[PDB]
Amino acid sequence: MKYGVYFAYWEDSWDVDFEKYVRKVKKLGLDILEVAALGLVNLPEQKLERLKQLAEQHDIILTAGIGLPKEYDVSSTDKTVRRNGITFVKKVMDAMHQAGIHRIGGTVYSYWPVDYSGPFDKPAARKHSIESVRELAEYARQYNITLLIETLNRFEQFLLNDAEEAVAYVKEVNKPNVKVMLDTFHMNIEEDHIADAIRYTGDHLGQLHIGEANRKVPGKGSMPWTEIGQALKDIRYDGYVVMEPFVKTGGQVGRDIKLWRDLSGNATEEQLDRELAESLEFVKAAFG
Repeated sequence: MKYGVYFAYWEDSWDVDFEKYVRKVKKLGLDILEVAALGLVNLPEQKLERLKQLAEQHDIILTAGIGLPKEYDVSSTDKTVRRNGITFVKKVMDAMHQAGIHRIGGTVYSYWPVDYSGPFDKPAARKHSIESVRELAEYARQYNITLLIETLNRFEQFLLNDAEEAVAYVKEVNKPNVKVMLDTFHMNIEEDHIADAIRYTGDHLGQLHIGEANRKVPGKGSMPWTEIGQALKDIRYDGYVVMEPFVKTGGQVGRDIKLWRDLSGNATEEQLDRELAESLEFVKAAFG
């Protein structure tokens, strides 16, 4: 298994420089850095190449996270919006290729965060989503890119809220480079039992995001880490485990995560480094 962290752990916005995090993640003994697709898509070619070279130099695997905004809703019944979203994701994949990034995960199949103030049509959004994802899966092939379909809690999305819906959705898409991404934060809200959801997903599981129920670093909460560790052994998961802790309130990241109090005790960059190092040791012990 390979362990990583989302750069956003340390930041207040999605669109920042990533180069610093490649060295840092290697220093901390991690295998993977996950960066925001948003911070790649208009990055100059010079900087996409520099990022690729830094990852090679440090032997770090780079992955990309995305939440498509309303304007790029690939699940929209509005054809103009749908096509705008597809074009935007193709552009994201063009940039991914130059940075040497092969995996894109998150809400790449609809928009995030969902706005429930207006009405929606789950059935119609779903079939548009599947056709959009098949087309993006086909475009991805030329770059050996894999799409990771994130299962989200009801408050952030309406399409895929549990492992059952996500597995059914991905089976129907029926593409080898389209897999399910599970997330302890989201599973904690929607599943009867977190370990059983992982077991159910089995061969469909392309990536696991991990954090506590309130998105603190593993070890600070009551997530059943040993059971999760056992479930991953049960499906012989040899894939990527990416820590996705959010403990900072006030920024664009704070607002989109909806964190309205500090959970870091005003932790400095250095303090967040040490806690993540301890968290990683804890998770690896918990996973054997």
